Amino acid sequence: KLPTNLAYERSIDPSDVCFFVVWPDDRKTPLTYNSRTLLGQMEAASLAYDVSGQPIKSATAEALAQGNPHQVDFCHVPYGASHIECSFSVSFSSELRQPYKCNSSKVKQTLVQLVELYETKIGWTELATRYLMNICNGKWLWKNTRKAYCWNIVLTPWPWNGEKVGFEDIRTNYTSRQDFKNNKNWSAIVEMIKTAFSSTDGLAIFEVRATLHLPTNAMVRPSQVFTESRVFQSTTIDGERSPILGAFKTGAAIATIDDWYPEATEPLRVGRFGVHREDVTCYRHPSTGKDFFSILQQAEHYIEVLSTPAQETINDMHFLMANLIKGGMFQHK
Amino acid sequence: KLPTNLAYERSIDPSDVCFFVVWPDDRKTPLTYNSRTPHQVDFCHVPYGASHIECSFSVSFSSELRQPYKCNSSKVKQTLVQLVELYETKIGWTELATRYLMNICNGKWLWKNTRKAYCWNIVLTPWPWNGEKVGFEDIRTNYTSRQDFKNNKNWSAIVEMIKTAFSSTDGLAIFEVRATLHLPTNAMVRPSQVFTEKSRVFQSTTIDGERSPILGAFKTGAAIATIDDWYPEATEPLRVGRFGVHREDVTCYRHPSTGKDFFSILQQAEHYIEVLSPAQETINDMHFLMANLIKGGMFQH
Amino acid sequence: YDVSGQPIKSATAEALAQGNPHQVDFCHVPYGASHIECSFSVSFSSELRQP
RNA sequence: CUGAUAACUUCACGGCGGGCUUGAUGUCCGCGUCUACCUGGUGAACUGCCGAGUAGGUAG
Repeated sequence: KLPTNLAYERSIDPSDVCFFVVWPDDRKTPLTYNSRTLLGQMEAASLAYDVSGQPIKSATAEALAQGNPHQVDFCHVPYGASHIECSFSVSFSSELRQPYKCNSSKVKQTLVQLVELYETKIGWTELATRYLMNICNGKWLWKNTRKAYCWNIVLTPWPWNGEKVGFEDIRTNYTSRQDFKNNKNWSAIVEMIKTAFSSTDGLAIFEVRATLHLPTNAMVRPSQVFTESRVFQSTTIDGERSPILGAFKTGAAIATIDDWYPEATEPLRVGRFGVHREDVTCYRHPSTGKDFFSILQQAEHYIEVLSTPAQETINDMHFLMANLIKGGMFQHK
Repeated sequence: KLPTNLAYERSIDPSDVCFFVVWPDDRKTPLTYNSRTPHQVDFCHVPYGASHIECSFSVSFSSELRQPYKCNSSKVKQTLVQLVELYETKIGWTELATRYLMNICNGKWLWKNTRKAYCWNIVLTPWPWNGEKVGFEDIRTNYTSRQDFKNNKNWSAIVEMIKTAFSSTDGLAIFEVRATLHLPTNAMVRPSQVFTEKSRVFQSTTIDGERSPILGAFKTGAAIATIDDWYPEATEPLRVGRFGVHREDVTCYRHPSTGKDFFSILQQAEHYIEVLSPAQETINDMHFLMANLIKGGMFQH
Repeated sequence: YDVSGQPIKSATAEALAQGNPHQVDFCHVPYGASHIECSFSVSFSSELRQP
């Protein structure tokens, strides 16, 4: 069990999202930003308190009303621009069929046989819709879909005989899961993700394009660097610096599918221990036995059962097959 | 109380302001200034022969006050969720929504550019909306008190649609705002100023290729938020902060020796569930508590 | 997980849910490029006929 | 009030000859940094005149 060397690699391969400004002349230009210094008040609680006590004659009414300088990076839409566009690419492959490094051919035959049986008994129709209902919905813009007039998505699949698949205004049209199903090209896209999870050289590639309608001089919020001041990540598009929203963050929106944890309310980022980032309580803890390492050690158990209850058996096969699509490092001594 | 990681996100989203110069022949150009010289001093004025001056920004009323952004604890979670949900019933969003809207309506966001003006008019453009452009004409001599607004044809719908934007989860309300200022000939315009930690350097942007001043996006967020007159013996409305800081004089009201700052009311959250399950001061400090959750900020020690 | 089981009870609920900062190199094809062009050289000779 | 008192170590000098470190090599697998911000010119250096003049001059 967990034979001290075992690793997979990822099946989903996104990129980073470069923003563009379109004008009413239809000509495109890259969005930019500048650094701005500002002045705020003295908000922090430790400046005028401590554990049960105000500081000793240092919290004076003249010194809590001083000027505090900060500095931010500030980005917004220029005046007169028509709308905003976004553009990345994502590709799905077949990497979960077989481990990358394995070290033991007795846990290898347990895992390869477990993926052949999953394709047959309870197939790829549940996982393929959930990754695709975050690409064709706009989870990957993350906060720019609040305070918007309208946004659209048009994607260019490969290989494909036909047209581009469009999705018009997503706040009333494409809301439920049944709304996506009535589209003209929905059964042909999910018969292209099921293939790529089932071949041995399976490959489906999508070129995803979006528009955004925001108010006048409205703000755009990309991702930030870590600083081992609100510094933005940026690349160089045609000589101009420009914010990018990152590539490890657009792959975390697509993998926001997990709602099988034992009392669900919203989808989480798929992980080994089930962390949740707003409130720092970690659901799917290793005490309850519902995390990844516990239910992987019943791999021989779940083979024989489906050779079926959608209460604990099928809900654990979805979590176990989704961590193998994420990839990683599954071992200890 | 205050378990070391708590933060809210703001619920009012103003943008920069832009100054355009309209000619008599219905042509609009950007208002450009002059620089004079390390030591650098700027000068801005209305160009001769111009009719008036236009201004346009936008603001949004969203619903990020229902739950926090990071919370760290499920005892400060369901307490602060219940306070905003009980304030919706017993008090209502009426007394806050009217105060935020009037500072948008009566040109308060034009700081010192209304002094020595003949007439100015302000036109809203709400969304989602079935109807007409909303007008407020000759504001100095027609709209001066809470009651002149309440006689308007379109005040029952714009106090509304903000009340729903705080009450309903995933709510939204967006206002486009336009103003026209009839200033005298060769009149001075007063934009915002760059900090320059130690003069009068303007905050500029590029509109149609040539530079133009902005009057800031944090500057126009301060003007809408001046609704605070519940500090004791209040004579003038202040900007909503944690310690009631006044800017012109460098004192501050609301000091923790008084017992009326935010951190000595936020700790008393369980006390106020009992009375709301009282119209003297238990109401008049929840207007300060609600205006801090609409503001945002990290609340942690 | 300590050795084989019985998890080490210092990694509590919120202890697992912090970050883990790292640093990697990153290479990508820039926006608006056409294609990526590779080149090397290889040579064959007779070095096996005698030691 | 000194193991006390006094004290010239000097002249001359060729290290040299010769020299192949070599053969072979896959560092890899996974990754959300984020929340909140006022810089404060009161009225203040005003009005003519010549010249075609966004140049130039000239008044109290």
